[PDB]
Amino acid sequence: VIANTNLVTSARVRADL
Amino acid sequence: PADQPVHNYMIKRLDRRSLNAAFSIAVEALGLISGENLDGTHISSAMRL
Repeated sequence: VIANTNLVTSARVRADL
Repeated sequence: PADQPVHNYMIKRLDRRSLNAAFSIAVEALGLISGENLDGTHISSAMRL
């Protein structure tokens, strides 16, 4: 996200493990 | 004896020229303008301005 200077103060795949 | 009202006739030619000027635009800033992929926040960013 690109904010200006303003300020506050799944799936099931096949794999080997 | 009197005089008659004389007049003349002139034929002129149109000489043609043409001017030209040019600029460019940077490939990096091309899709930033017309690109409608930017959905929610980049449409009002600072670099777009």
